[PDB]
Formats: sequence, C-alpha cells, structure tokens
Amino acid sequence: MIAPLILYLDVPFTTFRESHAREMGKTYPVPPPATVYGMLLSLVGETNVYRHCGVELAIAMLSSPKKSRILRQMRRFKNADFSHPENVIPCYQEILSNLKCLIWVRSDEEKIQPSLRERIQLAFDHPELVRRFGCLFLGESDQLIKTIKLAREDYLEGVRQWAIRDNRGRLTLPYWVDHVGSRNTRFLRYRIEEMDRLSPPDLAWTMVQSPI
RNA sequence: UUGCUCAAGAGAAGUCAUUUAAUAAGGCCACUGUUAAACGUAGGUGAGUCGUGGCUUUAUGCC
Repeated sequence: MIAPLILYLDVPFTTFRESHAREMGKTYPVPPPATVYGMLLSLVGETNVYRHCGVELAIAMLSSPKKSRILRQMRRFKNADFSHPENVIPCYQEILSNLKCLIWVRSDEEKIQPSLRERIQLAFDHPELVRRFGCLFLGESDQLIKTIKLAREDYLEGVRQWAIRDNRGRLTLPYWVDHVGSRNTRFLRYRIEEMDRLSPPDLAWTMVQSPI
C-alpha cells in the first residue's frame, strides 16, 4: 500500500472554536478533523465537501500551543438595519499561538478518483497547476498558514503528542460540521497522549464521513 | 472551499497646586638633617643684506 502522505503544518495563530461555544469563542486544543479536512479541500481547490468523504486523517502535535484571549467587536445579524448598534457585540475569542503539527493523510477508503492524497501530492508537485481561490488558512480567514510542506516521519525527529480516539477522552472534536445548526455535526472523543512513535497508531486515524 | 464566509474596544481626559537641610564647630599642640673631611691632578660649540655719512692723506682704520 502507498505510504500515507505527511503534511507538516505551522500556523502563527489558530482558532478552533467549539461547536457549542457561541456566547464565547472557546477554542479546541487541537485542530478538529473537520477543520483539517476543509483546509485540505481548500488546498486542492475542491469546493464540494462530499467529494473526498472517506479520507482518514491523523494529527500529531509537535508542541503544546498556548491559549490566549483577545477581545473582538464581532458583528452579527440581529437587526435589519446594518448601522444599528445592536449588530456589534464585544466578546472574547480564544486563540492558539505557534501551532506546529504533522498531518497524516490516508485515502484508502475513497471511492472517487483521484483521491485526496493524490490531489495534495500533485498540488505540491506542480503548484502552478493548482486552481484555487483565496489564501490558505487554518481556522479563521485571517489566520493564514505560515508553513505547509511535504515532510517525512521524522521532520523534527522528536516527541509527538498524538490525538488518540479514546471514548474516555476529554476533547470532543467534530469530523463533520453543520454550519447552520448542530443537527448534522458528528463528534468523536479524543485524548492527547505523549508518545515517541514516528507513525500514527491505529486509533489515531479519523475517517471523514457524511452524517448520513 | 475550514463552527467557516463579514467583523476597529472605539471616541475624550495636565498628577496638579505649596514647601530654606537649616542652625554650631581652631587639625591642634613639640621637634637642629647633629659630627668629620686638601681636587685630586688632564673629557668641547648651531647662521642678515644690498651703491659713502662725522673724523682720519685717496690710503687705512675710528664713531
């Protein structure tokens, strides 16, 4: 079998807001599989979200990012008038600083060719042939990606904080997100285990599937 | 195309008005640089202005 594609990721600032965190911008410690899947789709310029269902992703944290809060005058659709003062509310948003991680992409379960792994490999091979819009970001549109590159299993050859699918884990990261409400959002429970493995364990792989 | 797409904590504000580190104080009192000698005899030099004036025989020297 083809070795799973490894994508080194370095982001200066990242906000993985929680699904139920609407009054305050609480963030996940680790990028959810849904956010990484959306980032990869943006990287290959794929607008359709159902195109690459079945891809498996594994995330290894190269360091523990620090959590910080920033005030923000975020807008909302509360009043019909755009200039009404009710449309602006001040609330906190939690950000993560200096996020470095390695992403494993495995595309054995995809039924549509070419697979997401092949598309990412081709995009990195010939960047001038990639047809996409906007700037690559992880989280919010203003949180641009500093370094995204093809790496090996030992890019830093140090110690890795894996995200293991544990039913007793603390984090509840979604592998599918319903942006309207929460009906179609699908969750999985993870834990961050400090391990010196250079390849993801079996429980570290998360398959992105439709809620159906 | 990422719980995403959009998103200024923004506009304004003197740390101000007043306050002697001031009043007093000897670095003072004492001290010998005392005592003695043969010059026996042999060591040198760095810097201008230009055509007769008072004496005197031109002379040639004085001021």
